[PDB]
Amino acid sequence: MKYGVYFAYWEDSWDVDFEKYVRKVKKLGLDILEVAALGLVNLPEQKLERLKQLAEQHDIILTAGIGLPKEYDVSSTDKTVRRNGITFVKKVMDAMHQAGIHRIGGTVYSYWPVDYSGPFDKPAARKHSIESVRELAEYARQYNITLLIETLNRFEQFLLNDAEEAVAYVKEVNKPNVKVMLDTFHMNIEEDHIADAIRYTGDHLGQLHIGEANRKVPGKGSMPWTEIGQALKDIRYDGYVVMEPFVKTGGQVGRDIKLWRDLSGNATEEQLDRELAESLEFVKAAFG
Repeated sequence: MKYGVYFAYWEDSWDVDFEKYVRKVKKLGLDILEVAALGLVNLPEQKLERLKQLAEQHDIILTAGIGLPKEYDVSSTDKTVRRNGITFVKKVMDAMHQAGIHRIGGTVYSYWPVDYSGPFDKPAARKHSIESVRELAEYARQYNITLLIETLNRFEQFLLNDAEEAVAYVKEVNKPNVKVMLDTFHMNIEEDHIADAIRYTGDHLGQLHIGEANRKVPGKGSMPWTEIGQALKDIRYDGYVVMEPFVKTGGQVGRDIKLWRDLSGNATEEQLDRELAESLEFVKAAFG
């Protein structure tokens, strides 16, 4: 298994420089850095190449996270919006290729965060989503890119809220480079039992995001880490485990995560480094 962290752990916005995090993640003994697709898509070619070279130099695997905004809703019944979203994701994949990034995960199949103030049509959004994802899966092939379909809690999305819906959705898409991404934060809200959801997903599981129920670093909460560790052994998961802790309130990241109090005790960059190092040791012990 390979362990990583989302750069956003340390930041207040999605669109920042990533180069610093490649060295840092290697220093901390991690295998993977996950960066925001948003911070790649208009990055100059010079900087996409520099990022690729830094990852090679440090032997770090780079992955990309995305939440498509309303304007790029690939699940929209509005054809103009749908096509705008597809074009935007193709552009994201063009940039991914130059940075040497092969995996894109998150809400790449609809928009995030969902706005429930207006009405929606789950059935119609779903079939548009599947056709959009098949087309993006086909475009991805030329770059050996894999799409990771994130299962989200009801408050952030309406399409895929549990492992059952996500597995059914991905089976129907029926593409080898389209897999399910599970997330302890989201599973904690929607599943009867977190370990059983992982077991159910089995061969469909392309990536696991991990954090506590309130998105603190593993070890600070009551997530059943040993059971999760056992479930991953049960499906012989040899894939990527990416820590996705959010403990900072006030920024664009704070607002989109909806964190309205500090959970870091005003932790400095250095303090967040040490806690993540301890968290990683804890998770690896918990996973054997």
